[PDB]
Amino acid sequence: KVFGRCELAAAMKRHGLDNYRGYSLGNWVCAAKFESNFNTQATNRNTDGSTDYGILQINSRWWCNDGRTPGSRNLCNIPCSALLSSDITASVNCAKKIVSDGNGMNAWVAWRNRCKGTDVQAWIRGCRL
Ligand SMILES: [Cl-]
Ligand SMILES: [Cl-]
Ligand SMILES: [Cl-]
Repeated sequence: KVFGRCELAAAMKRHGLDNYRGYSLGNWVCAAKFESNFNTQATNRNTDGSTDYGILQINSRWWCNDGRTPGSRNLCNIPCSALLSSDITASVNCAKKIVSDGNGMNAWVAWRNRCKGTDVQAWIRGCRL
Protein backbone atom coordinates (compact mmCIF):
# COMPACT_ATOMS: atom_id res chain seq x y z
CA LYS A 1 0.00 0.00 0.00
CA VAL A 2 1.24 3.48 -0.79
CA PHE A 3 -0.11 5.81 1.91
CA GLY A 4 -1.02 9.41 1.46
CA ARG A 5 0.92 11.80 3.66
CA CYS A 6 -1.96 12.71 6.00
CA GLU A 7 -3.35 9.19 5.82
CA LEU A 8 -0.06 7.84 7.18
CA ALA A 9 0.14 10.54 9.85
CA ALA A 10 -3.33 9.50 11.05
CA ALA A 11 -2.43 5.80 11.07
CA MET A 12 0.78 6.49 12.99
CA LYS A 13 -1.15 8.57 15.53
CA ARG A 14 -3.80 5.87 15.90
CA HIS A 15 -0.99 3.43 16.75
CA GLY A 16 0.54 5.70 19.39
CA LEU A 17 3.62 6.87 17.49
CA ASP A 18 2.87 10.57 17.85
CA ASN A 19 5.37 11.99 20.35
CA TYR A 20 6.61 8.49 21.15
CA ARG A 21 9.97 8.83 22.97
CA GLY A 22 9.55 12.57 22.41
CA TYR A 23 9.48 12.38 18.61
CA SER A 24 6.65 14.40 17.11
CA LEU A 25 4.46 12.94 14.39
CA GLY A 26 6.20 15.00 11.70
CA ASN A 27 9.48 13.24 12.51
CA TRP A 28 7.92 9.84 11.86
CA VAL A 29 6.20 10.96 8.65
CA CYS A 30 9.43 12.53 7.40
CA ALA A 31 11.35 9.35 8.16
CA ALA A 32 8.79 7.24 6.31
CA LYS A 33 8.86 9.63 3.33
CA PHE A 34 12.58 9.23 2.80
CA GLU A 35 12.83 5.58 3.82
CA SER A 36 10.00 4.22 1.67
CA ASN A 37 8.15 7.07 -0.03
CA PHE A 38 5.17 5.87 2.06
CA ASN A 39 5.16 2.43 0.38
CA THR A 40 4.60 -0.46 2.80
CA GLN A 41 6.03 -2.92 0.27
CA ALA A 42 9.43 -1.21 0.01
CA THR A 43 12.46 -3.49 0.39
CA ASN A 44 16.15 -2.74 0.02
CA ARG A 45 19.19 -5.01 0.20
CA ASN A 46 22.16 -3.78 2.26
CA THR A 47 25.84 -4.35 1.56
CA ASP A 48 26.12 -6.67 4.58
CA GLY A 49 23.43 -8.97 3.17
CA SER A 50 20.66 -7.81 5.49
CA THR A 51 17.45 -6.30 4.05
CA ASP A 52 15.31 -3.30 5.07
CA TYR A 53 11.55 -3.77 5.04
CA GLY A 54 8.45 -1.62 4.93
CA ILE A 55 7.44 1.97 5.49
CA LEU A 56 10.26 2.57 7.97
CA GLN A 57 12.83 0.27 6.31
CA ILE A 58 13.40 -1.85 9.40
CA ASN A 59 16.53 -3.97 9.11
CA SER A 60 16.81 -7.78 9.34
CA ARG A 61 20.24 -7.66 11.01
CA TRP A 62 18.58 -6.87 14.35
CA TRP A 63 14.84 -6.51 14.21
CA CYS A 64 13.06 -9.16 12.16
CA ASN A 65 13.55 -12.63 10.72
CA ASP A 66 13.91 -13.20 6.99
CA GLY A 67 15.84 -16.48 7.09
CA ARG A 68 18.70 -15.15 4.98
CA THR A 69 20.68 -12.79 7.20
CA PRO A 70 23.43 -14.90 8.82
CA GLY A 71 24.21 -14.13 12.45
CA SER A 72 21.27 -11.76 12.80
CA ARG A 73 18.69 -11.28 15.52
CA ASN A 74 14.89 -10.91 15.51
CA LEU A 75 14.31 -8.51 18.41
CA CYS A 76 10.80 -7.52 17.31
CA ASN A 77 9.90 -11.23 17.15
CA ILE A 78 8.29 -11.02 13.72
CA PRO A 79 8.85 -12.27 10.20
CA CYS A 80 10.20 -9.39 8.11
CA SER A 81 7.26 -9.94 5.75
CA ALA A 82 4.94 -8.62 8.47
CA LEU A 83 6.59 -5.24 7.92
CA LEU A 84 5.21 -5.14 4.35
CA SER A 85 1.52 -5.34 5.25
CA SER A 86 -1.02 -2.64 4.38
CA ASP A 87 -1.69 -2.62 8.14
CA ILE A 88 1.20 -0.72 9.75
CA THR A 89 0.77 -2.24 13.23
CA ALA A 90 3.85 -4.48 13.06
CA SER A 91 6.05 -1.69 11.67
CA VAL A 92 4.90 0.73 14.37
CA ASN A 93 5.35 -1.70 17.25
CA CYS A 94 8.80 -2.61 16.03
CA ALA A 95 9.73 1.06 15.48
CA LYS A 96 8.81 1.72 19.12
CA LYS A 97 11.41 -0.85 20.19
CA ILE A 98 14.02 0.51 17.78
CA VAL A 99 13.64 4.15 18.87
CA SER A 100 13.91 3.07 22.52
CA ASP A 101 17.23 1.23 21.92
CA GLY A 102 19.52 4.12 22.86
CA ASN A 103 20.11 6.41 19.88
CA GLY A 104 16.55 7.55 19.34
CA MET A 105 15.62 8.19 15.73
CA ASN A 106 19.29 8.27 14.72
CA ALA A 107 18.75 4.53 14.18
CA TRP A 108 17.23 5.65 10.87
CA VAL A 109 20.23 7.12 9.02
CA ALA A 110 17.85 8.82 6.55
CA TRP A 111 16.05 10.52 9.44
CA ARG A 112 19.39 11.79 10.69
CA ASN A 113 20.47 12.94 7.23
CA ARG A 114 17.21 14.37 5.89
CA CYS A 115 14.76 15.08 8.74
CA LYS A 116 16.73 15.82 11.91
CA GLY A 117 16.84 19.55 12.59
CA THR A 118 14.41 20.44 9.78
CA ASP A 119 10.87 21.83 9.91
CA VAL A 120 9.34 18.39 10.32
CA GLN A 121 5.92 19.84 11.21
CA ALA A 122 5.56 20.57 7.49
CA TRP A 123 4.97 16.83 7.05
CA ILE A 124 1.69 16.98 8.99
CA ARG A 125 0.62 20.49 7.94
CA GLY A 126 -2.99 20.64 6.86
CA CYS A 127 -3.72 17.15 8.14
CA ARG A 128 -6.93 16.54 10.05
CA LEU A 129 -5.43 14.74 13.03
CL1 LIG B 1 5.59 17.55 13.96
CL1 LIG C 1 18.44 -15.15 9.20
CL1 LIG D 1 20.51 9.27 3.92
